[PDB]
Amino acid sequence: MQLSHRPAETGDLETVAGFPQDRDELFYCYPKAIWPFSVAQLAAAIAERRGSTVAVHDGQVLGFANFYQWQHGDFCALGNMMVAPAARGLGVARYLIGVMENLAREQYKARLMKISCFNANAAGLLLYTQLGYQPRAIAERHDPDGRRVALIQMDKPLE
Ligand SMILES: CC(=O)OCC1=C(C(=O)O)N2C(=O)[C@@H](N)[C@H]2SC1
Repeated sequence: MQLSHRPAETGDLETVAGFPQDRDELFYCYPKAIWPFSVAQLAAAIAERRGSTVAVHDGQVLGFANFYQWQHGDFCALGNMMVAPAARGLGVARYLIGVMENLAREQYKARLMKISCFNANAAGLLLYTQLGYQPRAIAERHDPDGRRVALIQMDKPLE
């Protein structure tokens, strides 16, 4: 796994928009989106967010993330964490999160990174835990079927 990163480009949209494999996955990484995902929805997120970044290995875009909140000197909140299905479990998210932590520190002088994870996303909860994030609160949300879900709000200090 020889990973690199760069800002997301328009030519990456179709690939990245293909990452969420079902309604549940889309909900976990972009709860405001509507299934099916599309390049227009991805581009709209990019435009209203900051720091949209891809991870690349062996000439393939395998991961994407951005910030949905950014507060200089304070914190950033990581969003839209998406990984290519073939590349899941291989360290892409772990890699990209480290890149995004550096970017929060360097660009925003953030002291903290926030990550919110829906309860059903065990893989996410476990990975963020491995990376040092701690749970702080649980908020009530609703899924696309109007069912109640628990949004676990986590954070991690950045020096
Ligand atoms: C790390 C990730 O993929 O988080 C996905 C997410 C987003 C996201 O759209 O990026 N959020 C918001 O927007 C907030 N409601 C939180 S709810 C969780």
